[PDB]
Amino acid sequence: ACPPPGLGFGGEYYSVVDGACSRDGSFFGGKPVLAQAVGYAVVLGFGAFFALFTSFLVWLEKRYVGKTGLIASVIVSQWTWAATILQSSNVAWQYGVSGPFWYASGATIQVLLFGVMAIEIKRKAPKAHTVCEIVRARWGRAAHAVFLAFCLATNVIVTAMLLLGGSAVVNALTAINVYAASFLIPLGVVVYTLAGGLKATFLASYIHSVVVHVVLVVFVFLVYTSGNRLGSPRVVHDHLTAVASAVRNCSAPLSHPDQACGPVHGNFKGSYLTMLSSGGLVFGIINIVGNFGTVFVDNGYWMSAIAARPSSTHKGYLLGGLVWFAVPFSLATSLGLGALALDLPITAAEAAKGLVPAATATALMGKSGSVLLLIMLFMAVTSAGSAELVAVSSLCTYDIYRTYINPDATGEQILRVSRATVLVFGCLMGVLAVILNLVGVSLGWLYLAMGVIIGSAVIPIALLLLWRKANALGAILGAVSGCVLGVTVWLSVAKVQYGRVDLDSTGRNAPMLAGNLVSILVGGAVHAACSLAWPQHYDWESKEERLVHAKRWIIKWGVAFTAVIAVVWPVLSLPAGRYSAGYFTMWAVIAIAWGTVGSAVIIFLPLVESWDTICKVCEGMFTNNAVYERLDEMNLRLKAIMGDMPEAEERYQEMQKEK
Amino acid sequence: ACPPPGLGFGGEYYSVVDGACSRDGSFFGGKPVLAQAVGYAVVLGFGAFFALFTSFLVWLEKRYVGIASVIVSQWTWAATILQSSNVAWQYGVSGPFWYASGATIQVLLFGVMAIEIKRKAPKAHTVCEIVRARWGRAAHAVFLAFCLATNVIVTAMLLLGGSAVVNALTAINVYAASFLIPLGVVVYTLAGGLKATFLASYIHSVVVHVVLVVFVFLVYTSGNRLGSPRVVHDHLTAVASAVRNCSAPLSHPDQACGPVHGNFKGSYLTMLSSGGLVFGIINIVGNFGTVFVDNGYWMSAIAARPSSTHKGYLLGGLVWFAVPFSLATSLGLGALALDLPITAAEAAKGLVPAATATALMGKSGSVLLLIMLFMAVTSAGSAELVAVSSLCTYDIYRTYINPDATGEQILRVSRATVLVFGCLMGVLAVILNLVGVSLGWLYLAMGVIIGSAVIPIALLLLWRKANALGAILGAVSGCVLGVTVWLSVAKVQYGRVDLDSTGRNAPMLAGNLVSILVGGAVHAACSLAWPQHSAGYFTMWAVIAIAWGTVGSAVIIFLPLVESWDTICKVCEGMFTNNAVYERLDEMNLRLKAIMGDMPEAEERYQEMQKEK
Repeated sequence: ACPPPGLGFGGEYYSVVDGACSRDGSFFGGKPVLAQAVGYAVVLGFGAFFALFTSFLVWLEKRYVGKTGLIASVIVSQWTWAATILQSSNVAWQYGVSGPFWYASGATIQVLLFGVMAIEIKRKAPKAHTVCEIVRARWGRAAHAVFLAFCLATNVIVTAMLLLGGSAVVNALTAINVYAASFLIPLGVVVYTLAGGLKATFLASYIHSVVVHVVLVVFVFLVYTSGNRLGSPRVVHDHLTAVASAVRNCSAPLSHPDQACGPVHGNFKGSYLTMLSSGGLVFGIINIVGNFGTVFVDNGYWMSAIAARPSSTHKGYLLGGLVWFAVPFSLATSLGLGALALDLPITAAEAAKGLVPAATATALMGKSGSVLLLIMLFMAVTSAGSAELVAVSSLCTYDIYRTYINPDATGEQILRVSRATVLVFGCLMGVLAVILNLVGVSLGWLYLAMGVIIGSAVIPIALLLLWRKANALGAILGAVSGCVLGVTVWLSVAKVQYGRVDLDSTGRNAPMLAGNLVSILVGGAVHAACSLAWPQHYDWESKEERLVHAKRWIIKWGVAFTAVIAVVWPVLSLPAGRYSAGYFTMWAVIAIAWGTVGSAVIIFLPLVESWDTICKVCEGMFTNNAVYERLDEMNLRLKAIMGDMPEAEERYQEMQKEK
Repeated sequence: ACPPPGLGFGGEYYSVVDGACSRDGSFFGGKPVLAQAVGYAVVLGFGAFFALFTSFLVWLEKRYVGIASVIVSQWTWAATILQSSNVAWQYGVSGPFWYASGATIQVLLFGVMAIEIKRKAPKAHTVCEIVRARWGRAAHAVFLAFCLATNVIVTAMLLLGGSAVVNALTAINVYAASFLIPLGVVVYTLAGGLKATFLASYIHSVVVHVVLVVFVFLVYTSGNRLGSPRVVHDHLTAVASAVRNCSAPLSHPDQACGPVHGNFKGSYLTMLSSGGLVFGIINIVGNFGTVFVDNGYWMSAIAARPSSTHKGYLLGGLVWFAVPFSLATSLGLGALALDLPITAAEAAKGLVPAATATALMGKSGSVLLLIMLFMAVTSAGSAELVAVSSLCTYDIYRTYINPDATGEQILRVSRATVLVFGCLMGVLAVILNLVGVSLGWLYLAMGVIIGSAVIPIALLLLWRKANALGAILGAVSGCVLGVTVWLSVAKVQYGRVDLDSTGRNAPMLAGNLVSILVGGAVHAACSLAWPQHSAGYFTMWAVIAIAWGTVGSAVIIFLPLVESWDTICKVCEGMFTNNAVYERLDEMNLRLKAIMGDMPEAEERYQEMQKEK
């Protein structure tokens, strides 16, 4: 009997050789699950396929036709990319229930912050088109290359993250060359971003939201409610308290030292259910800082804020954070600590590239749901990778070509410059994800190492539009007194704590907490010092009564779902220890309810707010009412010409009554 | 299954009956592979299927509306699919390079021919008219007879190759599949209204080039059975290696096993090969005859439009240089590298590309090959019938039977000739079927009967002196002496004269060269007398073959679409939208507005009617 007592869950992964039936060495090192043909269709024929459908809908709603419920969809479409499905489900594997809660407790605050800066941009700089323009203007000439460099480095980092995770899963599921599946990703995205327009559209975001939010409910209901394997979330409690049980022995070849076994280190008493994880709050602050270099440096978020009117949509985006909270909670608790319950043979190196969801999906459903994950992730990568190409293209066409090459540029000269920039950046990004694959850098290592490179530019940019002193000398003297002084400490703490300096030691948990806290607390502390000595006293020159109301509903009610969700809830949940069978069964119901009162507003509210358009389009796709109205309106004209002319009236009457 | 040592890929091919650890007699040894019903629906139901679809597509163009592909339609017939991957099988890699050596020569010669035929006399409709125009009246029965003989030979080749494949794959009767193909073909050439439309050529090229890539990707890259330039390489060196287990029981002396004469040390990768070289000169001799003595190309050049025509010449020449290489190399190296029994006589009939299609991928493969051949057989046979009709009605009726020609008699005689010739060649393709001879013998005999008078035709349109007596003397002398040499060299040095005893390399090359050179020299002499005035190499080969394939079926399949995007967008509108109704309803509304205005009272009294609504 190879399955030892107390573990009858996973038997398909225990094979017997020469006795003792050594545990499997990995999960995806075996034969491919799906055919190699489908991977080629998904990599190449997905961005193009999602473009002609969008243009078809545009043609329909333009041919026949000519509010605080749809902005909640563009918020989700913007905030979701290939680190909510993958990275949120890795920290759940590593630590437990503290993973998929701290991920959503730091990535939602940045939703609330977005909107305060949207107000300060419609009444302080409504003619920017970028973020460096509200920086050249102001500050000087030297303060236009440091911030341009940081803004472009952020785009590079996010694109590298979305390519390194979109290929490491298609390789595992379809057995394609990870180098061949890496260069081909930034061609479908380029096809999509050049086929259907070039800017953001309120219709594509809705489709992205509905696809993601349907796959979400499928997975959550399969894991918890409907299922003959792991449904009825009482089995999960026993399953994952058996793995952490101290009676289980994990030594010799029963469990390799790179997998999940025995008690978990850093928690209280040893459990995947406690909220007392030291591997918790450490992925707290680190994440929070990381979710400031994306909403305050990346030009995509600024462009989204500019392209949205806040006069009547100041309330909508607060609904874009309370529905997006279910995306990394209902998915990283179902496909997260659902791989722990079934005792999968997942390796730490395999979990760092974003392969935990690809294991639970291929185990619970096999060939019938390993396709759903690909569709979800590749809608999330083709809708977020197309937001970074536009950002860098708009940045280059407005900050290096139209202001340092030829100011006398016509409206036709800058229309192919942008297209060429998109194409060249897409090709160059495919010649960075092949090198990054052969050095061994994964999505997990790069996600945490984002607040050290970028993060010295968060406070200087934030104070650019809040309080009107903003000393120019110090914004560039704090961005370079930050980043380098951050990397120095991050590699020095890693220097004398493990010995050598490499990928496995510089990014464990300790060096990267010291880097993300010294690269943002210095860039903003030394800048404030120079700002109190030579205040420039900017005059903000180089309906107001309605707009001042905007910074009262998002700042007073703004802090009502940032402390209830992140401050009082954890401290109230602390006095629970290991979750009892009746207490975890409430946590699961909260997780399900957030996703059902979740993906039932974004799918239906925009439909009922635009019913007068979907009715008009059908009135014309099927019926022929237009022909009838024209024939009526030209019949009445003959009636008019005939009314005053009396001789023809009698003749027509007799010609008609003889029919 | 008994595998000999060193042959793991050699599986069920080696039999185990009474032990006898040896291969079977033939791949197609009397075991049906395809359903017998599909073959009847392909032989008959395909000629009358590509015609009504073309008429549909052309009817749409005339209801809503009001050059590099023509170099493929007349060439991809049953000579480059059914024999290129026969010389590839017989001599390895050197074959599908010497075979596609006249591919460029053909297209350049045809370009020169067109640019000269427009400039000298742009109203001929035949070459049998110009032959009287320049030379004497008596030089007319010669260059009519040779043209008819060439047409007969090419029709026979395209019928004897398409019957064997359907006899093998579908198990249709070999005699009942030889009298029915030139019935679907004649149905097609009558339903299409004769003529040479450009719409059919594009669809032909599209189907050929979509089947090509499907077959190539199954061999080199996307293959779970055979793929990559190294699995093919080590199978190639394993099939022909120093160790030779196949002497008495294994691989009967007419199969493929053991080093072959010619190729250096029996290596199926070199170029120094007598067999590869001889089918060089012979292929060139044949291609000169099928372009100068044939009449299909003379008629095809009448369409002209020289600039785009020569652009198409170059582009389609590159494309149809690519296509032979890719398909022939793929199928021949699949048949060689993979253990597969082919009789020495079963390759000459053109079944080698049929064996690698039903084994590499199977059932779904076979039908593809079938259509890929049966789209290419009812596209050159119809051209040949149209050519012979145009050559006979304009040359025996218009000038000999009745000098007068009403506009309706021409169509009478044209369709009469097509109908008679489409059936009279079904009995010459069934009488030659039970008497031995297959595609291999005709493809080499074509250079003896034809090509006796090929230089005379070249000098008629191009060279000033061009005496009339030289043409007749050269033609008769070349023909008679070529026949004598062909039937004499097979007696001495080879013993008896038989069907297979005359179709070797030296006896046919001798006949071809004697047929050409003496005729050319005699014509010139009389005209001057009376001037009336390893692993890396194969990897590079595979890479460049795929490169030709990609610079192949990607410039004639998509470029015409973007070139004519306006027309393909105008028809689609006319189709799923009713913009046509609005375009005139609004105009009537504007006219009614025009009549009003000049009438004061009606203008106001009409308004309250709208206000009522």
